[PDB]
Amino acid sequence: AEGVWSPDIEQSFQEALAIYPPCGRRKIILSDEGKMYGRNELIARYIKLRTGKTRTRKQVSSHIQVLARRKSRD
Amino acid sequence: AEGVWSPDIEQSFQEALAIYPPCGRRKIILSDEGKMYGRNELIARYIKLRTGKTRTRKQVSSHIQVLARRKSRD
Amino acid sequence: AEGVWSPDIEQSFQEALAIYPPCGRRKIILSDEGKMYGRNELIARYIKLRTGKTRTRKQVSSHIQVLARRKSRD
DNA sequence: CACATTCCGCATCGATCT
DNA sequence: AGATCGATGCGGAATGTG
DNA sequence: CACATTCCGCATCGATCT
DNA sequence: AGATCGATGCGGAATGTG
DNA sequence: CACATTCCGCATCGATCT
DNA sequence: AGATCGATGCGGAATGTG
Repeated sequence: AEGVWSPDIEQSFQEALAIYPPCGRRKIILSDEGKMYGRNELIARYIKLRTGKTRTRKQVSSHIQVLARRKSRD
Repeated sequence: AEGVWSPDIEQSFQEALAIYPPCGRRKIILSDEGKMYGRNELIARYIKLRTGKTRTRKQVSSHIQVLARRKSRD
Repeated sequence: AEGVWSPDIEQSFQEALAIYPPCGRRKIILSDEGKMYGRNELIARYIKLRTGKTRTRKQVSSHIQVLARRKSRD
């Protein structure tokens, strides 16, 4: 009941969320050359480049799904 | 003569401005699938995801045009 | 031995670094219309839109190459 | 519940084939 | 060499599970 | 003036047509 | 089924307007 | 060393040419 | 008018250089 898992990462995550395609969007353009990334895969790499923590694109696949279940409570 | 319309939104707006294609640019790639957005439409959605306020892509079409008329004063 | 060259710019630069394609990436899509930009060229324009300083895409070509030589020390 | 972990269309992408 | 078709890999939905 | 609101090329995109 | 042509929708310029 | 400055494939892009 | 081929211009590697 304390410091296992972060709330500065939550701000970083939310920065990313906002940066990219806010309430969507662009789908999956890994269609150019020989390494291009997906939406969640970016946000992940953003958080590793803004804290250091490794938080994966499936740790993200999860969280998000979380946050829409919250905006189902009305 | 006080709190009608914001200057934290001005910073958010300017963040967006800088994020996207600084002094331009990329035009209008809503050309992929079945919902992709235009430059100003992004920045708008950025500000709603960073304050909460609804500020539209025409509220932006306006402001900007403002800010180049200022950089006409020399 | 003081204020020649900046460490707030270093944070701005690192913001950009993180924004765009974190540890890469997207190559060089200046392939749309009649003015679209390269990775470093963006980050540069980000820093001029976030401080004011002109720092060029070759001032960047340099720095970076710096920062991987550091992550060669192990 | 806050989580991780199978699913499900997709959409490319390297190898047979008129 | 150009269409054809199994890789493989993503995001997001649907599920485990502690 | 700081604003909102028509314009203007564009550039896709769903429906007739050799 | 593939070119052809009105939708529709954006950003940015040119205008209202309080 | 922290720097700027040639290189090197690339990959578009405006002008000759079946 | 569509392929063909020198522009030109980027990022990143390899070098100057103070």
